[PDB]
Amino acid sequence: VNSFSGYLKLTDNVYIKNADIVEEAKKVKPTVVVNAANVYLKHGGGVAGALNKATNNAMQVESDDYIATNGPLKVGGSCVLSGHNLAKHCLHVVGPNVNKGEDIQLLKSAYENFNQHEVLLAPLLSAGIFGADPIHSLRVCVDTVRTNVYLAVFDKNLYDKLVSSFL
Ligand SMILES: Cc1c[nH]c2ncc(C(=O)N(C)c3nnn[nH]3)cc12
Repeated sequence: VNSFSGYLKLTDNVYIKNADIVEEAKKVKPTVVVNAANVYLKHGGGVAGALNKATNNAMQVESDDYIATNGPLKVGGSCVLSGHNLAKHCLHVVGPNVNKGEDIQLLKSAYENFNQHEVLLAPLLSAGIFGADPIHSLRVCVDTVRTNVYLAVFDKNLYDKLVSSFL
C-alpha cells in the first residue's frame, strides 16, 4: 500500500491521473519524482521549469554543480539528484526532443531508467514541449517500465484522450 490517490489503473504496474506533478509531488512526497530533463539540466520550461520553480531554483543550483563536475547527460540517460522539498530524490530523465530532431527510438531507453526504482511519480517522457505523441509515450511507458509508475498528466483534455484511446 502507498499514498497515491485517485489514479486510474491501466496495467499491473502503471497508473494515471489528471494532476499537476508539482502539486502531486508536494502532497505525496514520493521517494522518486521524475523530471523531464534535457542533457544540460537546464530547467527552463515544461515540467522541468515547473519543478525547478517549486524548489525556489535549488534544483537548478544543484544541477549546475552536477554538470560542472560530470558534463552533460546522454539522450535516453538519467541521473539521480535531490528531490528538494518535492520528493526524496529527483530522477532527471532525458527523453528525445522531437523539436531537436532526436531519434524517438531513444524513448524506450529513457523509460528503462525507471526500472531502477521500485515506485515513481512521473510525467510522460518526451510529451509536451518535447514534441512527441503522448499516446505513443504512454504506450512505450507501459511496454517498458516494470516497476510501479504513477503518471501525472497536467492537461485534462489530453488525459481523457489518453484514457479513452488506451489499449
Ligand atoms: C508544465 C507542467 C507542470 N506540471 C506538469 N505536470 C505534468 C505535465 C505532463 O507530464 N503531461 C504529460 C501533460 N499535461 N498536460 N499536457 N501535458 C506537465 C506539467
